[PDB]
Amino acid sequence: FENSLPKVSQSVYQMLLNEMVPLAMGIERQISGDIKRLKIEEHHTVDIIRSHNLIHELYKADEEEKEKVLARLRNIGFQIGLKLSELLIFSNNPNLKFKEMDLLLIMKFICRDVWKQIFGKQIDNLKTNHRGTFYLLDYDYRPIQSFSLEEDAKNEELKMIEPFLEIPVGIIRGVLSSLGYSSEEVICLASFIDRGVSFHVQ
Amino acid sequence: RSLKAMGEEIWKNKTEKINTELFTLTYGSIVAQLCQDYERDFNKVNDHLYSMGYNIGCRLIEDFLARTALPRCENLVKTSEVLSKCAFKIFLNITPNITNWSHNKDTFSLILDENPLADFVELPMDAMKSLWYSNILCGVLKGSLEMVQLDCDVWFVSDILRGDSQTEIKVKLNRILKDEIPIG
Amino acid sequence: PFESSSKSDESLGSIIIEGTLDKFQLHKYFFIRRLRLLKLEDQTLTAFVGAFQLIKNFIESISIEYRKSVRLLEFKHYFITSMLSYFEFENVSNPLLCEIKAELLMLKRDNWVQGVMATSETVFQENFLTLTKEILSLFNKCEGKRQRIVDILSIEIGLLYYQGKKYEEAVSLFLSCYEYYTQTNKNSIGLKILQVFIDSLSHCPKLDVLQIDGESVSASAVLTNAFLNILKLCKDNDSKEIWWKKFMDLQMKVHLARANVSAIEVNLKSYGFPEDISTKTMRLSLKNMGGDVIVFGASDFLLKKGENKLILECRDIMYGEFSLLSFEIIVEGITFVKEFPENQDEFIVVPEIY
Amino acid sequence: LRPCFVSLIDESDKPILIYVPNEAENEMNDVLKYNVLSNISLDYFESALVEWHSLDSKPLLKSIFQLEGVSVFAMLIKQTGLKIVIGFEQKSLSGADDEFEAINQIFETVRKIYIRVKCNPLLVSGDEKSIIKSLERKFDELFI
Repeated sequence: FENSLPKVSQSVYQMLLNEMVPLAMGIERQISGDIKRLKIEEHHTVDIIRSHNLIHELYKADEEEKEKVLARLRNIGFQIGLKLSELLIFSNNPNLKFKEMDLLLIMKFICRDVWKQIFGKQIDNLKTNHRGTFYLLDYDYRPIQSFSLEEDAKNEELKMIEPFLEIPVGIIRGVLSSLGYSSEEVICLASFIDRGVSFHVQ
Repeated sequence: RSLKAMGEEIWKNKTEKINTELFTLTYGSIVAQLCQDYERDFNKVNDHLYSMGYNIGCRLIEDFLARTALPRCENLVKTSEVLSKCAFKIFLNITPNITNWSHNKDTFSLILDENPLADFVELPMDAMKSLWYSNILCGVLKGSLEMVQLDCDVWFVSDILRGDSQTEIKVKLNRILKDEIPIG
Repeated sequence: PFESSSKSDESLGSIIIEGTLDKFQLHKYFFIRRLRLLKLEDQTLTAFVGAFQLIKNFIESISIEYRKSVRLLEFKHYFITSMLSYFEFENVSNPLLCEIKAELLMLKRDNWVQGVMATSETVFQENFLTLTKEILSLFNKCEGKRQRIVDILSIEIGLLYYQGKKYEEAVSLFLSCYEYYTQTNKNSIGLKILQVFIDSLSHCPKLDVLQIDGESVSASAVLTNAFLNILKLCKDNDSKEIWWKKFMDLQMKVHLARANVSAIEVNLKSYGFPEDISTKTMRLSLKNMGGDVIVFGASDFLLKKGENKLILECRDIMYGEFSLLSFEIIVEGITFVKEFPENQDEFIVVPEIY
Repeated sequence: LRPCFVSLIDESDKPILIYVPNEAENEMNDVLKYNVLSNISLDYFESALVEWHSLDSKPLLKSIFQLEGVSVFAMLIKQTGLKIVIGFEQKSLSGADDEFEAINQIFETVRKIYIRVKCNPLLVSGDEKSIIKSLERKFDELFI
């Protein structure tokens, strides 16, 4: 039961997870279709922006370009979600067969194993409306503990945190479409009760 | 006490997780993004990977120095010691080897044994001759060393995925940065 | 009692198998243990079929036991151990699962008989195999499911029809079934079914086509042969496609509409020429050796259509053919509003609208 | 112990790959007599003669039928809806029980190379030819 098979650090993955978002902003704002910096390579030059200025460029982003960004985040979460679910297949969980007729039985899979694998802990609560709408909860979403809010400007800080939520949107969308189809699935906020984010699915 | 002993020692108080099934396919998924968004360009992807690598190396050097408190390096003996004997030990659970320095010891190479960034990838035929895969590592080894007051330049020579020769990275001191003291 | 008999029978069979010697007489002890298991499972709806599986694995294991060519005659004894077991499974009028069990038993008996007969009545062998395959096909068709084995059984029966000279071809007449095994998924089965249909059309010598629809045509062979040329392996069998295109040219019967997936044409930049602008030179690739057609690449304006750039003579016989495609009568005084609505149809007495 | 054909079937009627060992010489090899068993194997998943019970978490192995001197084995892996079929003849079979675990080793070591091939990041999403080509070079690495 206790498998001690090879491993790396959590911190470098968590910070790579965090810099997937300005990677997406950099790949959209620089599509190369015809203040910044400059670097020296051998007979070669690159020109970069830094991350927090690019999140501030998301604060000054166009509205249609903002949703053009957010498709890419759920696309990359979708890819890593379906491939990570495909590796979970090796685990041989006995809950499910295919097409998820009993939808909460694989909600008892994702909270038990997938969120344990990505974020080191279970999803602490799940509430069930029986029309397919299921109410996620976790008190502390793991890759936003390191995001420091500024001094008394939390209305900007909400708007600069919640575009980091499209990656687990991609995770749960990818593990659903590894098991057959696409249905609607959104985010929430759910201000926590004792000293983070909620999710809806069909 | 030794830099082998510290780098192995941090693995008793470091939070860990699986190196397959996460963290390989993160890099694979973002390089799939860069391949599909540039319509399979093979050299601009190296530039954007090196840019994101520079940013993550400049952000990672502080966690490396706060994890083990070490003095500022000055030559390519202490950097070639500290890299291969604790840095890839505590960030990737691996250890490379050092060879092919010059007569003035102003370079070395960075032969890597088990790269956990590319485990069973086997890149296709067109990308095999005009693409470097692990450019996030060359970005890290630029951006980390550029903040301990050394200008540097770190480049791949060959890797296992396209070539019979091993995975190695070449590197030049390219001078020592001068710390700016006065007011003006 | 039943579970204790099963567990004790398995343990006693292993304990009797712990003794090494007298393996030839141990067949009788295994048959006695099988009879003891069969007496316990005398009244079971589905588990008796599982007891048939307890037969069948033992019928595997006895097939693992005897290893000789003359033991094929002992497999004939296993045919008796099928047939008496068929007598142990004939105690039903009609049922869902018993029909499939009888189908599996008849398939095992037919496979054993075909293994025995092929070791060395030759005309009557086809009639007896067709009778047994017709019985097994009726038994498999008498079910709520299992259309996949029934289609392969009907294909085997039609191949047995083709195993003698027959003008009446059920598989070739079932071009719906040929497209069911050819349109997608199936290929190697389709590449033999289309070869059988083309050989039956070669030995047809008739012009009375299929009466299941309005498809009365002597170019139905060419319609199937387009799919046979698309599903061909390589240019090693290109003579079959060339001969079928030659037969379609000789027997022309000109109305057709092909998807033209066997040909690949790519365009280039628009230009001009002397007294009529010869825009849109295009390079084309093909599998057939000889092809001449008036290929015109249409183009749609905002409310018009040029439909220009046709060449009457085409001796090109290579990939990237680089057709000039001279385009007289430029519409809208050579405006730039015309987008692409390219038919690119290359009519060579039959239209291929890609 | 070596097989005579392998087969991978997804959740539809499609085959991902029908690979036989030794395509390079003819040697009286009929791909036709292999595809008919693969076509009826997807039929005999739904048959009530065999059943894959789901109480054990580990996916299990069965012995569906035996035709033309060839025995086939079909291990439905439950969750992703992939159907796999490997075939062996009687001359390769020894009839023992120790070989059954080695057969399950062959089944899991082709499932491992399937999940390693389809989790290549650089392949474009969709049923390419490159998944088939990568699968056959890995199989020819496994089977000379």
